[PDB]
Amino acid sequence: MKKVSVIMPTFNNGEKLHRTISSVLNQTMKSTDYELIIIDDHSNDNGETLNVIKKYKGLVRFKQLKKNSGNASVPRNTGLKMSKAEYVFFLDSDDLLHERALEDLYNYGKENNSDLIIGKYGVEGKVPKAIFEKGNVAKADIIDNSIFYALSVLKMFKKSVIDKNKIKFKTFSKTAEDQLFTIEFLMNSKNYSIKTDYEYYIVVNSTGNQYFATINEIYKAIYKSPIYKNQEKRHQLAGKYTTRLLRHGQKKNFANSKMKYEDKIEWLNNFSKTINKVPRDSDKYVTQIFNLKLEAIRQNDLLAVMIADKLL
Amino acid sequence: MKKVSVIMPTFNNGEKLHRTISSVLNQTMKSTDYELIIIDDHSNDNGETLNVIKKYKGLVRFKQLKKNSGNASVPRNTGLKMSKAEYVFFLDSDDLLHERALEDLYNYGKENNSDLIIGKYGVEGKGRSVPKAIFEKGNVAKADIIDNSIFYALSVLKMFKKSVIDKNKIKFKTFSKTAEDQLFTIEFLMNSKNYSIKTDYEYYIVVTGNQYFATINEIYKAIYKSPIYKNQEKRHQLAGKYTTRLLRHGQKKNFANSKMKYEDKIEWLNNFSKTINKVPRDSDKYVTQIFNLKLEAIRQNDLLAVMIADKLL
Amino acid sequence: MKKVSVIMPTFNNGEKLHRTISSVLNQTMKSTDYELIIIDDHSNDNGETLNVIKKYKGLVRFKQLKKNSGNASVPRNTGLKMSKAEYVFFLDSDDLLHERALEDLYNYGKENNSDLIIGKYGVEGKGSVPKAIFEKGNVAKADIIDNSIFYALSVLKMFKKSVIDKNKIKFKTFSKTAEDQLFTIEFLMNSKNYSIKTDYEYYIVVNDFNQYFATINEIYKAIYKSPIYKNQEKRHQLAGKYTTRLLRHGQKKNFANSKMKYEDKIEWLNNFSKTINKVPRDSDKYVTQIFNLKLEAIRQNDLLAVMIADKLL
Ligand SMILES: [Cl-]
Ligand SMILES: [Cl-]
Ligand SMILES: [Cl-]
Ligand SMILES: [Cl-]
Ligand SMILES: [Cl-]
Ligand SMILES: [Cl-]
Ligand SMILES: [Cl-]
Ligand SMILES: [Cl-]
Ligand SMILES: [Cl-]
Ligand SMILES: [Cl-]
Ligand SMILES: [Mg+2]
Ligand SMILES: [Mg+2]
Repeated sequence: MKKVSVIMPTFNNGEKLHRTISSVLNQTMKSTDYELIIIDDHSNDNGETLNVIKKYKGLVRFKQLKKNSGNASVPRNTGLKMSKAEYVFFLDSDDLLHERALEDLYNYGKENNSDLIIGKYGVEGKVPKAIFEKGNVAKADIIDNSIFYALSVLKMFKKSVIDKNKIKFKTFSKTAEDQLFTIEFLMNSKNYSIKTDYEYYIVVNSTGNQYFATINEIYKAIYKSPIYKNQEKRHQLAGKYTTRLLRHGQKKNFANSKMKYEDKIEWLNNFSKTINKVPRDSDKYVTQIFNLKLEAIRQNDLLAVMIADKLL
Repeated sequence: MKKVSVIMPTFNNGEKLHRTISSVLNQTMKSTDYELIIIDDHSNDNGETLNVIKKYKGLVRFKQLKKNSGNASVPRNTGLKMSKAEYVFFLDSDDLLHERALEDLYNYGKENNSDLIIGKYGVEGKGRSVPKAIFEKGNVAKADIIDNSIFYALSVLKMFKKSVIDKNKIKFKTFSKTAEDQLFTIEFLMNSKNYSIKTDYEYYIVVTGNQYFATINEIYKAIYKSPIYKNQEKRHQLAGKYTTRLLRHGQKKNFANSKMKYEDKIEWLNNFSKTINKVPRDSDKYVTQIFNLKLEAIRQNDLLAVMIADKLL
Repeated sequence: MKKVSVIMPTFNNGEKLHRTISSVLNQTMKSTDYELIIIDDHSNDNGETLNVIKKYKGLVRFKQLKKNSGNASVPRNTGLKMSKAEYVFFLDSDDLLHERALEDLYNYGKENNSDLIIGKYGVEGKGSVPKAIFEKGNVAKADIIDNSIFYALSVLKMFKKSVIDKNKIKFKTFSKTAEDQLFTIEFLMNSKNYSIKTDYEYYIVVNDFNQYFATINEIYKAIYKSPIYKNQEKRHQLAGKYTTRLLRHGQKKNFANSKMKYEDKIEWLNNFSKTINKVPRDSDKYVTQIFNLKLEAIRQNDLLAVMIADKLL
């Protein structure tokens, strides 16, 4: 059993993919203990991506899907089925791992019996920060360590948790599926760790029917948590997630935007129906400045949302 | 016939009463000219309150009700029936009278043929009078509800002419605990016209919404049926000035953005809205303009608009 | 065939009218090339306006309406029926022409094949005229949006008469205001060539001592049926730029927080709402962004939101 499967979907990456693959093959961890699983989502760049990948034959595992899925969910699920490692780590094909990433995160996880290890993110070009503000955290808390503000899957996940709970990337929506994966993982596991000694992971830079179906699933995951079983704790998590959704949600400022009227109505209708399945008991945990915006959304009142945004 | 009846309801006050009763017996007014009437609302403090009252036998009048009524209304109504004086003055069981209070207010009322005399007063602790506009112009022989800010001083710590109460059958209501005192003063004001304000001393020292809005509804009814203020536009002006006072000082005035449960907010606003919508809109132009949005939002029964109105205030 | 008919309605103008008539008779244009048509709206100032007009008999054409109509629309239409000239120019009886107005405007118009010629306005005494239309100097081929014509829609302009005749353009009596705006819009929507001349103050406005939305509706209808501006996106652009003009300078633009009676105010909003809701939402992208909330609030027919929108501007 390997310590870590790095799962990396590709699509039309081309020559830039050398630096990514190279960052993974040059880990401090012994290559006996990890594998890179590359799942190409049927690239169509006259062979250029597949040609880069072929230079690493024998050093990687590779699968190409027959038809392009059009998002990382199907390739990520494929990678999950192929991995038999203790932990998985999702890498986006533009990005880079620090040479110490797999070894440092695995070791910290092993030491602290971690279900999830989050490595500090860096950037190339012009990522969450609050989660990393306290340095290393051996046993982090969702609310105190701002985990709802860092829900990417660019993290080290314990595979047994995924297997036992049959956690998979959903395909019904094109967006927020990663967030849902991470939420379902958090709600079905206990021990999360945050590791900060280096920048371990370097990021290289709709009507809402699908998106709000996915948000609906996030709230469902919280309220059915077998880890957080207390109803008041579920209200608290749900309320803190609402706060995050209002601060950083997709199209958060739709109301006063240049969106067509009928689109704004359909968006808000979806947002309203979703939030009205969330108990009002969660509302007291939402930050006070958002009181009017949240109520506007509950009432499905576009003018009130517009006004709420003007006053924020 | 006595000049003044002081009417004081009691319930479970015990030894605290001593200070109050002493302050009433130590008046400059000749003791033959006034009476303290104590009405006990069936205290159940192991005889402590009634024991205190009985140590003043022969110096006060009293009666204990058979059942506890719940608020000051039925005891005060009972004091009203027992009084044959020319003026009544309501004093609560923890209040203090200045020694010159009855004489100074009575004499000023008598000089000015007053239906109502209002003395300057303050609150325990403060050592000074309340900062109300009503007392900021000094002695006023013939006051005006609007010019002398009387809607901001609707307590029943006033000296009221008894014939006004008897002829118009004015009684305290048991609709709600809150605002029963306001309603009585409003009914009295709408049935009289000679109001005096005396300010030489701190004359006394004081300590769903379905029922509350029922009381507010009776206030507007009192104004719009006034047999003194009969002109329709004057009624609109009085109603509008009362609306202003309600928005400035009413109960749970900032409920909309408060931590109250949503269901409670809706219930509260619905009662408020049903009540205000019985008030003619002709009154609204007399409300201070900063409240124009909040008032319309209440008439429209629109919680989001009240929330917004409050954020802009 | 005259070059120009000046059409001037009168009513109880009296002695003042000498100076206006004199300004028309004193033109650089040859006197035989133009005519002044005076239509008196049955003045009743004891023969005085008539007496002034009669002093110019033989130098003007004159018709007295047999009963007063109370507006400039019926006299102006009367004037149009009487004119057989190439161009007409409407003159208000308070106002004055520069001696070079008819010649300079007509010559510019001829040079540039103009349907409409607009000369710079001056103003006498406090009580202003549009400016933006005149801040690009002399414009041979002007554009409604780029030359701010929506901000200068009076009929104190030179209009080619064939355009009016073949399209049967007439002044309406829907409203007290904006009937001149509707006339100019209907003309603009039936013509392509407009000119602006700014070398002099050609026209001096002298400051001496009821279905508005029916009119606004007819303005949007004229845009959306224009045989000149046939492209649907262009119509949307014109409609949005007009909407912007309406929100910046319209009648009672701040009605929502005004002291208008509720019944009048709610009528105003509803008539505004139902008028704008006949205008495609495609036009709203051409409205200045600051008005986004106010415009949507009107479309939604929501008085509270319009009140709030005005408070935020
Ligand atoms: Cl949080
Ligand atoms: Cl976030
Ligand atoms: Cl993240
Ligand atoms: Cl638990
Ligand atoms: Cl989101
Ligand atoms: Cl007042
Ligand atoms: Cl008071
Ligand atoms: Cl109540
Ligand atoms: Cl244009
Ligand atoms: Cl103009
Ligand atoms: Mg609203
Ligand atoms: Mg001449």
